[PDB]
Amino acid sequence: MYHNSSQKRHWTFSSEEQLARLRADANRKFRCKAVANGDPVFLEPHEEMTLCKYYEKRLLEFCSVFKPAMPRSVVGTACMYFKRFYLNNSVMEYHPRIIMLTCAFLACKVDEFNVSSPQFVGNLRESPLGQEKALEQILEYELLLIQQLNFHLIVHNPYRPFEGFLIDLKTRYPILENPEILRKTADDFLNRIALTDAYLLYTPSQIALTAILSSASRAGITMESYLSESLMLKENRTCLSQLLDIMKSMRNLVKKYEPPRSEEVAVLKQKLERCHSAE
Amino acid sequence: ALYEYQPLQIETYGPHVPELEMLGRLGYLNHVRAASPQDLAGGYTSSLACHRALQDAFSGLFWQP
Amino acid sequence: KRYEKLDFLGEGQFATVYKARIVAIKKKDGINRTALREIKLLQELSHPNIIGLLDAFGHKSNISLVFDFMETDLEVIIKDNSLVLTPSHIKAYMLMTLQGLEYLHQHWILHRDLKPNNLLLDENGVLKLADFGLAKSFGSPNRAYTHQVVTRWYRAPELLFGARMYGVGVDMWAVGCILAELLLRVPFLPGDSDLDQLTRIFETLGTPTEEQWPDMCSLPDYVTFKSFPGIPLHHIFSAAGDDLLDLIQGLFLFNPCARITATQALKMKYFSNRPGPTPGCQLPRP
Ligand SMILES: Nc1ncnc2c1ncn2[C@@H]1O[C@H](COP(=O)(O)OP(=O)(O)OP(O)(O)=S)[C@@H](O)[C@H]1O
Ligand SMILES: [Mg+2]
Repeated sequence: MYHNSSQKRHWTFSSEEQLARLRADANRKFRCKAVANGDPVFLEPHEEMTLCKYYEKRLLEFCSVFKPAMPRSVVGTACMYFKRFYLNNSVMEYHPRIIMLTCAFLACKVDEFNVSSPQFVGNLRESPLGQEKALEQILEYELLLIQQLNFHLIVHNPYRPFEGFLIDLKTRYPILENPEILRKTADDFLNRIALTDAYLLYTPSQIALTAILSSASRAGITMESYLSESLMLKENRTCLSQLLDIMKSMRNLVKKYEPPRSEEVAVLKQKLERCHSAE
Repeated sequence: ALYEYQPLQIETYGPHVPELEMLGRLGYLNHVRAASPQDLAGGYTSSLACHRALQDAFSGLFWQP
Repeated sequence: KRYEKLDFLGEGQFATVYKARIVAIKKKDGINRTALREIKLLQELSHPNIIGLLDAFGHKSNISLVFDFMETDLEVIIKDNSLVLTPSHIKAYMLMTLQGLEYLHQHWILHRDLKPNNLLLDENGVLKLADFGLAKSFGSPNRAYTHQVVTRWYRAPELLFGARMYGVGVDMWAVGCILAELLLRVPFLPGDSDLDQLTRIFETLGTPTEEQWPDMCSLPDYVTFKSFPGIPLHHIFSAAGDDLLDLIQGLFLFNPCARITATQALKMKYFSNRPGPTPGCQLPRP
């Protein structure tokens, strides 16, 4: 359960500043290791962030076409693993191409989506030799990924809280005559929220409720009474105010998200390839 | 030194979830998939899925890091 | 590493256990799924009656798990003829087991491997559920489970009939078996096959009708048996009081929905009745 989970205790952070601090620390530590081992060869933390966004999109596309079909929980777990790993690690030390596949592999194991290694590597778009090489790399990085997750493998996704909120709305909020009409758009918003750092900053229930209320507002439907009376937030004014502030901050996170750009991504990929081949 | 029952008191940091036995009376089960007879034979009821969904919806809703 | 290998505790199916310093360390497909399952579930649980995972680490695919050192287990206590199991001792063991199960089920996890050798006892008499290699979350409609879980002697009739979707009953039935094993000091239903297990269950408790199990015939592996009358419970458990008989009956109800849950069992008169459960420091030490 989330309320006493390892995700809440160790992997839900206070602000975007803390995440930026962790990523900057990882980049600085790798730079120090490289300097003490042996310049424009180093990637800047914002460049690392752009590469991480690009490879999270690649992980999404990999899971979309995966056969047998991946359940959404596995995809969310893999994306969470990717984000958590690159909170404390540099893409210059471990290539995100291998790391995203390792995250998918571990997520398949953790969420009990039983697939064998040959069918996992058959989904990779490569010649056979490439598939065996990728499998060997994934096997080598599985333990490292588990270590860098601090052995915290259970990930709580917003999908079940979303379904629970839909049930509760259908049961106790008759003003919204058919809550199913809120589904599609809400799901869209969920996906957008998945592209930001909100998964490291807010609870799954908060993310799901924010998506639902954003869908309702987009449809011109006002639902503050659901929070006020149905969720009993009239007995605690500061609770309702804080929940509204959390939702507004999450919406602002979605608003200020900037997708990676193709030319910049190509330049940064060349830089990353140079950095890995030079080491 | 006799034993008296005491319910588990785990803070959920969220709205109250209705009890499992009350879900059908309160009308929640009208919006969840009915359990097949094969499901019921093994002890699986739609109340379990509804209760888990509601618990996950309300868990940690009012919690701030 | 930080831990020093003190003594060799024993081998096992999936791993090798050593006593260290005082903890216990358990050593193309990648990391073994059983160890991953144990890690992922034990990291999210914290209860006095569930084995604690203090640390984990490893190299390559090999991984070590660090647990609280457990002096013995319930099977050793049961098989120790020199140990006398009083009603208070049985009540204490049952209480700790049910408290751990109540927590686990409250977190929507089924143990699916309950048996005396998986209930460990420490130096202070605290009982802990262990061996979570088969444990799995439940309550999701769109997830399919396997019926070949739980050791056959402790397997519920619904699993033996092939149920793919089930709930807490598969644990609670096993609990009943354990209780029977505590009262008779021998396995209650020692079947050598699934058919033989079902035959023993029905010859002991009676062949269930559709009145006692409304949808029983719908299970994928359901087969018809002879209508055994069953042995009355007070015949089997002569020394058991009426409250204990009520608890045993509740644990062995054929209908998995009607079968009592951990919380319902904990609230039964037997646990609140005299005598109270033995304190952990006074429990029998083999
Ligand atoms: N925390 C512990 N303290 C002391 N002994 C333990 C502990 N954990 C496991 N063991 C011992 O190790 C034995 C091997 O069983 P486990 O390793 O726990 O599970 P397993 O790897 O599936 O092997 P089996 O088939 O259950 S015997 C147990 O029966 C205990 O004797
Ligand atoms: Mg065992």
